[PDB]
Order: sequence, then structure tokens, then C-alpha cells
Amino acid sequence: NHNLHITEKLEVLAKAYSVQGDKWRALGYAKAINALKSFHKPVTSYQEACSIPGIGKRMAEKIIEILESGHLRKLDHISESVPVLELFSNIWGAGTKTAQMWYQQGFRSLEDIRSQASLTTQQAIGLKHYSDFLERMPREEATEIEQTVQKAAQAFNSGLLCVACGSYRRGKATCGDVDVLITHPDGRSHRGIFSRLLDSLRQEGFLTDDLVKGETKYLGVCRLPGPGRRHRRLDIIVVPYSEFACALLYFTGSAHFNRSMRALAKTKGMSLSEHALSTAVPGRVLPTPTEKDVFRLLGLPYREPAERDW
DNA sequence: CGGCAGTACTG
DNA sequence: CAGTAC
DNA sequence: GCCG
Ligand SMILES: Cc1cn([C@H]2C[C@H](O)[C@@H](CO[P@](=O)(S)OP(=O)(O)OP(=O)(O)O)O2)c(=O)[nH]c1=O
Ligand SMILES: [Ca+2]
Ligand code: NA
Ligand code: NA
Ligand code: NA
Ligand code: NA
Repeated sequence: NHNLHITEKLEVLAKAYSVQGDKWRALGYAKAINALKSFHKPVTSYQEACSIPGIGKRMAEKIIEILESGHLRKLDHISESVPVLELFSNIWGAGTKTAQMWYQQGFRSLEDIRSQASLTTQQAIGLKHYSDFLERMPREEATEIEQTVQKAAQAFNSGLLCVACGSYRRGKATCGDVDVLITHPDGRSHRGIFSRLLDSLRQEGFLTDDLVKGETKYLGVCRLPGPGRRHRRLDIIVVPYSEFACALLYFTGSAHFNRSMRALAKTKGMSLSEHALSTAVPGRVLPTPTEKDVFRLLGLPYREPAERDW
């Protein structure tokens, strides 16, 4: 990154807007920050800055102040509430609206939340695992988690295909959680297995809490056995084989990559989801046996998971 | 002016 | 539905 | 915040 003296300052503002709920301003910042991380050389001129896609007049003005000053004065006026709002919205299940409500009510610390806040079921689990869910795991541990789910699944039907997606599939050295996608080439067998699979993983002691238990996706909490283990976030999604390529694409990410591909698809009168690539308007589902087919139908060259890490 | 990705789950 | 998350 |  040629422009860390720039982006480090901008990321503080981005986070400030985000926790205060200014979704769209925060997005603009997020995009400019990556555009800046993706230019070869340091930004030298105002007109050099507008050259970058994602950098406008307002942003170029802030980059020049940073270069002539070494600082951005707006950082001096960030509200004192922001660190507390960040603390509260790092509870899984609490977002900006909950954080702002807790702040207005006078809460300032997780001890205040523990002792006086009304928590949803999900938020109580998030709070109990507050530190652990802020930590990333080595990818070797993600491998053990994927294999634990696969062994439990293949025990009930050896035809089940199980693939760890997210940052793991993109090749990262560390993973924030584990994303396991399950299907079956028979197009039928994947149906109704959650109650068995989760009971099996729960009967083990591996699954420690449930956050979301839907018909197709499970989000929860697991811990491998033995000493020195932390609780880890685990997501499991079960899909029909017809949807495997689009589900793999979605679940492998990155999030910014997905948003970018979906935006492109819409410019072309199409629509892309974890279920299907369609024509827009309903529309027609297009046949996508492989991830490569999704890229081809969008007129783009295939990208391996490692180069989707946007 | 107004979209900024599309969908699933909770209560 | 609004809120939250992947 | 940016951009069509
Ligand atoms: C947040 C988010 C995600 N997704 C997709 C792409 C992510 O890849 C995948 C898994 O979601 P995650 O576990 S949160 O993310 P990753 O594994 O990439 O990275 P880490 O966990 O190591 O932090 O769902 C998305 O379409 N829209 C989103 O808004
Ligand atoms: Ca993940
Ligand atoms: Na520009
Ligand atoms: Na949160
Ligand atoms: Na009080
Ligand atoms: Na996940």
C-alpha cells in the first residue's frame, strides 16, 4: 500500500460514520480506501487523486490536507460516543440502532450492558463470546472445523459434498469464522438433514450455541475439543446441486467482490444471487454448472478464489 | 436526483 | 415490518 | 462519501 499515511486516517472516519449509522457515506469511504490501496504509487496531486475511480473532489481535498499537513482535522471532531458505539456494535447481534439506543440510555461499558441492558438471545451469546468473536483463527484450525462438519455429514450420507468457503477458500492465513457449504450431486439427498446433522454435532459437544437456525442456513458457535481452544463462529449452508456454483461463488466472497459482481450483472439486465444467475426485469435462470460459467455469462474472465479478496 | 447487492432470519 | 447479518 |  503506497498510501498508508492516507488510508490509516480515512479508515478512522469510515468507522466513525459506520457505527453512527451513516451507511452510504461509510461505503464511499470504504471504496476510496481500497482504490487508494490499489494505486501503485503514493498520491501526489489533487488531480492525481481524482484520477482514481472512487475518489472525488471531497476525498481529494482530504488527501491534499493529509499531504500538506500530515493530518486530517476532521479527525479532531469525531464524537466522543464513537468508541462506545464501536464497543457495543462489536456484540454479535447488535448493530448501529441497538448501539445508539444503549448509548442514549446511558450505557457506556460492557459491564453496563451485562448488568442493565435488555439483550436478545443472539446478543447474549455475542456478549458471552465477545473477545473470541473478535479474534481470527489460523487456517489450520478452520481445516479441523471443516473436517469435523464433513465427517458428521458424510456419516449420514457419504454422497454429501462439503466445502469450506469464505476467507478459507480464498487462501487467507487466518479466518474470522468458518463457512461450510453442503450439497449432494443426487439433487435430492440434501433435503431435511439439518435436524440430524446439527443434533450429531451438538451430541458431540462441538456445537455450543445457535444464533440462526433456518431451513437452509445455520449460524452458530463451535469449539474443538482439548485445551487451548477458543469458541469459533461457524456457518453451515445446505443447497441443491442446481445452485452449487452460485452458492460457492457467494459464500467464497469476498463481500466486496460479490457486491461488485452483482452490480455488474444488474447493468447487463441480469441478477446474481446465491441461488442463480438470472435475466432481470420474473426473469430466466441461466444454467451455471460451474463458477467459470457465471464469469463467462457476465463476459468476464474467470478468477480463482485467491483473486477475489477485495 | 438518487442508487450504492441480494437474500435469510428474528421477533 | 426494522434490524441484523452473511 | 462517489458516480451515472
Ligand atoms: C459479510 C458478507 C458476506 N457475504 C458473503 C461473502 C463472504 O466471503 C461470505 C462469508 O461471510 P464471512 O464469514 S462474514 O466472510 P469471510 O470468510 O470472507 O471473511 P472472514 O469470516 O474471515 O472475516 O458471505 C456477502 O455476500 N455479503 C456480506 O455482506
Ligand atoms: Ca468467514
Ligand atoms: Na475519480
Ligand atoms: Na454487531
Ligand atoms: Na443505571
Ligand atoms: Na461466516
